Amino acid sequence: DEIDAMALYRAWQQLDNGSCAQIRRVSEPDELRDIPAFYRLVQPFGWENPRHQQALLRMVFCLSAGKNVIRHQDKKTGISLGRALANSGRINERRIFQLIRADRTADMVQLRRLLTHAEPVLDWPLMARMLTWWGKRERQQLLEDFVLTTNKN
Amino acid sequence: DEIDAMALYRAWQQLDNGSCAQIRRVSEPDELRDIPAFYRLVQPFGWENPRHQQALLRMVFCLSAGKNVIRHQDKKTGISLGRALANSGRINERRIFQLIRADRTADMVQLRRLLTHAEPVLDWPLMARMLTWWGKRERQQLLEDFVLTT
Amino acid sequence: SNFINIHVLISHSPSCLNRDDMNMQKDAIFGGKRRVRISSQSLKRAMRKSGYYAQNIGESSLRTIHLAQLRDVLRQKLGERFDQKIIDKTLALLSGKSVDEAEKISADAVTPWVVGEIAWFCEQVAKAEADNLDDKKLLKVLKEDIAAIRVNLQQGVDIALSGRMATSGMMTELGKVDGAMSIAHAITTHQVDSDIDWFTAVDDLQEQGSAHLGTQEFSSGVFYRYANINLAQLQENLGGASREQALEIATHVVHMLATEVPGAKQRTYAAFNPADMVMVNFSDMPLSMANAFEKAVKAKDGFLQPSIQAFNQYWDRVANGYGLNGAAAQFSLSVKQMPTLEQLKSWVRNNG
Amino acid sequence: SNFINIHVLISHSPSCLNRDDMNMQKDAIFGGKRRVRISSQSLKRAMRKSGYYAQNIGESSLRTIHLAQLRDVLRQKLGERFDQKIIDKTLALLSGSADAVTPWVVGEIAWFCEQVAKAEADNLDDKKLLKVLKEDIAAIRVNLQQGVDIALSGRMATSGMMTELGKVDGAMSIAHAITTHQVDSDIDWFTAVDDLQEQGSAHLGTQEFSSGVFYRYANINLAQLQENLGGASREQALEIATHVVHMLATEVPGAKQRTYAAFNPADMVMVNFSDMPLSMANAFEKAVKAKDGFLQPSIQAFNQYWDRVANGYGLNGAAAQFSLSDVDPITAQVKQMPTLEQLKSWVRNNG
Amino acid sequence: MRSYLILRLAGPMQAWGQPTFEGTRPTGRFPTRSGLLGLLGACLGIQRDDTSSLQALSESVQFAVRCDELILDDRRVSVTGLRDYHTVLGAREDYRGLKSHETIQTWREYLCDASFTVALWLTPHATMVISELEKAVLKPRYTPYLGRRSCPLTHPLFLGTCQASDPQKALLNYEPVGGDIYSEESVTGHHLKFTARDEPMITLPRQFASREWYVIKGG
DNA sequence: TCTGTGCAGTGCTCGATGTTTTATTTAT
DNA sequence: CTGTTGGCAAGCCAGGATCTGAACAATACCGTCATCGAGCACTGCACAGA
Repeated sequence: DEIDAMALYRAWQQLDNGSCAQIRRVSEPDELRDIPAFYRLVQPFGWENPRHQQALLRMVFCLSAGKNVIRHQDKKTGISLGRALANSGRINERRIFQLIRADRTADMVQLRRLLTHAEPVLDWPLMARMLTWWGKRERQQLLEDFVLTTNKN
Repeated sequence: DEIDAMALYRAWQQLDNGSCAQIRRVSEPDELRDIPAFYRLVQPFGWENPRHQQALLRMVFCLSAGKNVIRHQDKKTGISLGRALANSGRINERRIFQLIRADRTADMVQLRRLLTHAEPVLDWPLMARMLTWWGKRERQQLLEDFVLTT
Repeated sequence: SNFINIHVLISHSPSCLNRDDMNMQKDAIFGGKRRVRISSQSLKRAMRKSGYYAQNIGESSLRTIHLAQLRDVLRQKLGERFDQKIIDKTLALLSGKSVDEAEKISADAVTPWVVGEIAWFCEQVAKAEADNLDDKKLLKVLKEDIAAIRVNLQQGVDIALSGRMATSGMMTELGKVDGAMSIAHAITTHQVDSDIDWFTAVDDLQEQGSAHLGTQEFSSGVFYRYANINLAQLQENLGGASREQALEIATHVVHMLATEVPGAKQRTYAAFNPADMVMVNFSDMPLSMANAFEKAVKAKDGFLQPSIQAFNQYWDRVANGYGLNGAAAQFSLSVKQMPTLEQLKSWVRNNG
Repeated sequence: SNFINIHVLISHSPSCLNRDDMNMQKDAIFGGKRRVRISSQSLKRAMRKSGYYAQNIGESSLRTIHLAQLRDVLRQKLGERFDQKIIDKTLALLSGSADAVTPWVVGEIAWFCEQVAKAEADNLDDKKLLKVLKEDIAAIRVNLQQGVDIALSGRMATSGMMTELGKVDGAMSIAHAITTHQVDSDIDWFTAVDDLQEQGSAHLGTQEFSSGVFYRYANINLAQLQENLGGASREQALEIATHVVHMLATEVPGAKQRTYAAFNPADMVMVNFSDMPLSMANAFEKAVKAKDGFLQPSIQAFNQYWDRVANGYGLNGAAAQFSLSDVDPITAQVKQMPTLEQLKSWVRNNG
Repeated sequence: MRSYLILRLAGPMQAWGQPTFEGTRPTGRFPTRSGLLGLLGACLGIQRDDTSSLQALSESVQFAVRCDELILDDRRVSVTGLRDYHTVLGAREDYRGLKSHETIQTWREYLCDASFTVALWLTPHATMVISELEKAVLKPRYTPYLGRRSCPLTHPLFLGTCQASDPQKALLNYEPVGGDIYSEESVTGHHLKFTARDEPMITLPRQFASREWYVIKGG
């Protein structure tokens, strides 16, 4: 019972310029529930199941930062979000804290801005799993990967 | 392959006051995972290898009692932790029992309280080796060393 | 049905209801997970020393190893019924020890005693030497009607329930009792990592710091209590009591198992919680429900609700798989359903 | 097939079901790791002394043996060593159309024949013979009324059996029960509060105890069972076997149960017929690791082991399984039984 | 080349006797001659009083036993000893009558994590054929066990059949190879012997004669 | 037609008794 | 039927000291060698004579 992350990534990349532009326009994830093009995209990914939809809101909202912002890559673990943000070298550690300390919906807004800023090369399905379990464990591993990668350079 | 215990001991010793204070206010070993200063401290000692992680958490959490609580002293095996706690003459035998009987995380919490009280002089690489495994055998040897000293 | 199974789920607020040699909470590994434990001997002593037992069952037995102190108690209690000489010899025959005037006379081991039972014995001893009947033959005679001895355990029911052994004296032959109640150690349905209280003792003549710093283990827990009563064995242990007498005693055990909590650390932790679920079931073979919690219960709006649910699901699995159809009733605050404990107790009193 | 294999996985709550001369739990090393053990003899006695056994085995119909009906076959069996004069004299003094006869019956009577044959030669009879053989005669008379118990469990520790044919093994063989997982036992530190002592207790002690998911194994030799029942039928033997299946699933040793009360029934029962009886203990040779308990991974490890080796080990043959759990099942070659009674009926009907 | 019958003796517990008249029941390190005969005699339907075919089995068959080390996860597991405190209630006090003791005590030793591979061949004047011994181990009449009835098998008795020059060369075909071999027939490069009193005197029940294994170490 | 004291006949529990034992003690 | 792009995301400096960590009392017993003969029991034994 898991969302096909790569399929959703492909579904977004192939999506018509008009529909995806309607989605990007959104300012916070809960507003996506008022856009018709949104359901049109996430329908073949089990939006019907209430468990999937909260994760789907997060996944699309991150995908809706741009269309070219998140360059997916393939494992040679696979690049995590924490590694990717640190790899860009544009993000400082205090902005990472402002993500993992942010409250509900505020966190996704910050993450969105971070993706736009960093334009990261990462493993998208890996990131999709993080957004599904966006918990205390994910925040903590996010900071870990960022600090270690930054410190290595 | 094995954690350089003295290098880590030195790294903790010449740590800046900020990074040191951020680590010291931790209340249990797992909370070190929230501290950026912690990751930078243990990265050159093999943290990214999962094999070393539980050991490094114990080592640093024991050190986190303070820069001046554990005094390393060179061999003349070297002074074990059990002998060192007894050498202080400050620790009741009952508290040693309670330490070696304690379960996970709680054992490290009680140990650090004992280190704070005792301020031991010991063979740190020897204690680190003990912290690496920390099996039932190591815990019984701790108690027996303490008793054989008193 | 000869067995009455009793199942209790009881939740306690933070406490330390039972601890070991180093004052740490008793525990046990079940399903690969640590459970906080309350020993069966702690449960049994809390029940036998309780007010409810005293009011509804009677006097708990006298458990001691100090015969010299016991000697003096019997002299003060059985003095107006027997002469001091007979009282001394009775204890001597039963214990196998020389009862003189020594300050310290010790039995083989700790042994439960019943005054009423000792009173019955010294009658026999008196009549024995009166009829010029020696001790070797006195024992031979008394071995012929043990039921007449067991009727005295109606004055010491906790022995009829929990048993007695002796390795010296006539008690070896006449006082062997196989308890009618079986009882498990209470264990938590879930995993517990115990809490630690860091405390101080402030000294009124010490302005700087405290005079003592210490740590004390404690935790919460939803506990499973199990016990059964062998009715036929309980009747035999009471000298041939009726089933109604055994059933009424079982009913008091049910009540105590649901309400009695050990007193340890209760003055400073006050976990005076009654059970949230009690389940009684008649059977031909004893049946424990412990394996309802072999897979440790995960919390979900507390531990109590998912524990009761796990209990119910496993009960059905066993009943459906083993085709069990003994009478059963269930009282809960969260199979015949009972709104109150009292109705549940009437049910048991009426043979289910 | 001649053998019935019985496999039980049974989970016990904290207890001390079987201990040694230091009051320590019995154990065993298996796969290099410590398993708590309940001995064969402890498990078998729990069955043999149980109420269920006394009612279904002790009070069986095939229980009684009539020396009268056995006269013919005994007359020809012992007819080459003894002549009908002694054989019939013996047969009558022991009691005061049978096809076959139980081996120990022949052998023990043959011994009595040797005694009376030597009694006539030494020229003594009346009470003198019945005085000398008083206890011996009383012994065999008791045994002649416990034929199913003897056929199933073997002779008692005191039976009065005299010959080599009188060394009667049980038709069922019970293995030592061991945990599927490694166990570090707990310790109970206890007090005994003296009602007449002010300071402290009058005794202190410790008791070792633990939980454990145990694997019980037993097999039944059908032909041996039939042969020791005077030539009973397969159906009658399968009926006895049904009781063994029931007892191995429900009977628990009484030790320490008054104070630990581990009255748990089996969560998994499986029966399979074979020509070569095999324990499936190596399903747990690599000790089972806990994953939401030990019970679920144990049943899982049992099922995966069967799927892997049953074919190559020649465990083709009738196989059925009862389970309180909904763990992913074995190969479809094993017929799933929803209740124990349905499993037992499956055994009666030869599989 | 002669024909060999290859057997596997594996189980969590085994017991192979040493001389005793005491309540202590000791085990050796590998299967006995008497124990292997009894195991075969169990697969065949031989009763304890049938001295005729009891002697026919003994004179027809000779053995070779290899000790196999348990390997687990690529790690070696050694054989360990086990002491069972084994009591008996109401045990016979005499050989006739019904008088009995309250409790008697026995001490029984087992092997743990032990496994064995047995090579079997016919003597030059044997009675039976390996073909019928193969049938016996595939479909035993009496219940087969490892020393004691409480010790079941976890692997089939039958392992295989083969033809070879010596018992060592025969056991080579069957993994695991490397364990020490004790044989009734000597092999060329080896001269060591293992003394034992495990030759059952068939004319004298439950009594044993002295004999000797030929020792063949593994590489 | 059942039953009573003598047995013969022995099933025992009774008690004193044959023998014989000890090896250690950290690390600082 | 049709929805875009570039360019850009900071630095300094700072994390404490005092002083304190318990005591008492209690850890069991039995049986799992044997010998001999005696004194004293179940226990059937027919009966003789009631």
